[PDB]
Amino acid sequence: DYSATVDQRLPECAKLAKEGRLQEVIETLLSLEKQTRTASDMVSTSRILVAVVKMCYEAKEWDLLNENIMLLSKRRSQLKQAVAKMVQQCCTYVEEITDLPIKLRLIDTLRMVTEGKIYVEIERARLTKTLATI
Amino acid sequence: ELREQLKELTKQYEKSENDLKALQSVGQIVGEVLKQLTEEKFIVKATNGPRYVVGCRRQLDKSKLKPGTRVALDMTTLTIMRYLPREVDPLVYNMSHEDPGNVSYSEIGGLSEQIRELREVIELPLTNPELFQRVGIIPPKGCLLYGPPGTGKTLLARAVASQLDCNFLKVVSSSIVDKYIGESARLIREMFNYARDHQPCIIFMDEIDAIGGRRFSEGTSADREIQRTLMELLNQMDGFDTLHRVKMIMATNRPDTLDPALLRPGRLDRKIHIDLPNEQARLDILKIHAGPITKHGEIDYEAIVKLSDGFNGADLRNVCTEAGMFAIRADHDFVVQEDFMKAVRKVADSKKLESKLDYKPV
Amino acid sequence: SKMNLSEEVDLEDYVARPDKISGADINSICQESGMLAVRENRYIVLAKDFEKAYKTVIKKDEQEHEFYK
Ligand SMILES: Nc1ncnc2c1ncn2[C@@H]1O[C@H](COP(=O)(O)OP(=O)(O)OP(=O)(O)O)[C@@H](O)[C@H]1O
Ligand SMILES: [Mg+2]
Repeated sequence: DYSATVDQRLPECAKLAKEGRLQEVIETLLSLEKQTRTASDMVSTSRILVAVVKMCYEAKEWDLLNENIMLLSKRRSQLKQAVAKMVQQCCTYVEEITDLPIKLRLIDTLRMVTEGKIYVEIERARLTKTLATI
Repeated sequence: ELREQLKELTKQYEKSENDLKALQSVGQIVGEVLKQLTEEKFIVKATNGPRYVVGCRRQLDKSKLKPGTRVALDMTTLTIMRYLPREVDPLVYNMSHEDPGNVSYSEIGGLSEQIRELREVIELPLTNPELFQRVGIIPPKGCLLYGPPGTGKTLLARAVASQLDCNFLKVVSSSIVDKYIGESARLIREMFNYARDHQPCIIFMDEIDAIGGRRFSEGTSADREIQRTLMELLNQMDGFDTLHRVKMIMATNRPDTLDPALLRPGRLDRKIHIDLPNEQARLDILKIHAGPITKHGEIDYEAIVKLSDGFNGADLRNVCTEAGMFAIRADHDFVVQEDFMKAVRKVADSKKLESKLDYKPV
Repeated sequence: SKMNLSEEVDLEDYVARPDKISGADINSICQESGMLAVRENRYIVLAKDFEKAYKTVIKKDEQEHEFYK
């Protein structure tokens, strides 16, 4: 049930964000993420989180992306592995980013998100290496 | 026929020759070496208590027998014959080998938080001991499953014993007590020696208040002996020699009578309360214990739970058993909600004979 | 000092409480905070962890009737 509903919602909401970026898709996906988080479905939550960061990235969102990453990370009882996929997606995103100010801003946001979490330790280490290289 | 006849006779010949060879052998007195004197003189004390200086038969690799090692002295000349591994008492052996049935965690109801605290203390530190090293702590060592009678402490202990792999030592604290001088303290010492020898180990003491009762300032000689046993136990847990990979679980329903030194955070680190089932816990226990009963109606488990206020898990099991009793008494090969209601009211009436149950540590 | 705390702990709030607790109790509090951090899969202990550990360990609060004072 959850797999079907998430795979049905993700393309429709992605399209709705694409032709307008109305951003109501963000709240719809947040409600679906809450449902899957309660149900403990892992792959679902992972897909919703990665798609949320996806669309926030294709949209030229230099602040909404950071805010949404923070809220998603600090939600009530999210799945550690789902947040792990989200952070991995954010790392492969920040890799291909110019514009030093927003580069550093997103790097710092990810560092703050993953300060002291074992499941994201390797990603934070690579992120710190990237920050030091910059 | 002579072939098979002589074959069987030759087999019995081998057996009888082995028996005679055994018959031509005498026993040897087991002692422990205390020190080596002159490469041929060893101060060894026989377990019976006397101490001697004895010789050593040649092929013993004197380095193998160091102060404290068990040896087999000859029964006549008392000369060492062979070094032996550390003794395991028959008591400690059966302690380790008791069968905890095959209880699974699916047979325990309202205890979910308590189950995961017990598992936190027991399993994870012994399977991934480096996470706690990274965080910078030494994982907790002792658990006190304390609660009203029949709330599931011993059932939880049985489930842990059945579902975990590391060595496990079953013991009722009242089955350690012996009338001999120092025997109980010696038995506790042997418990912890076995645990240290088999490094990943758990020691479950059921109804600890048999031994770990408060220390009397005006007690009798028996009380003083049992207090010696208790203090040996306390030293073993958190004395001079640190305990590594040996965990303690202790079950009780009168925690208020336990020694403060025993209840100290250093010895019994985590005291978890197996409280009487709440509404959902009662529902879960009733489902668990009525699953195998052939019910042939619509069962308002909610109504049974509502009338089961103040019950324990054993009380709910008895509710199921009494519903069955009503079934047999009515000559029915099944149970119904009228039977369950009668059973729960009967158990509620039986509960009137109890007394204070809300006993807490400290 | 042996643990790795987050800079938001501020152990002073826990120290300045009216509880008669031993060094073993303090070690138990810190140990339970670390245990909670491990439970949540973090290698840094937070003020949340210390609050929960203290409330779990120092549970001596009972009685002290208010009309005696
Ligand atoms: N939470 C529970 N879930 C299921 N069954 C339970 C539970 N608690 C008790 N029981 C039932 O109680 C009986 C065993 O109780 P147990 O020996 O665990 O009690 P205890 O809490 O150790 O009490 P005591 O203080 O009397 O030794 C079995 O019938 C077991 O099914
Ligand atoms: Mg019991």
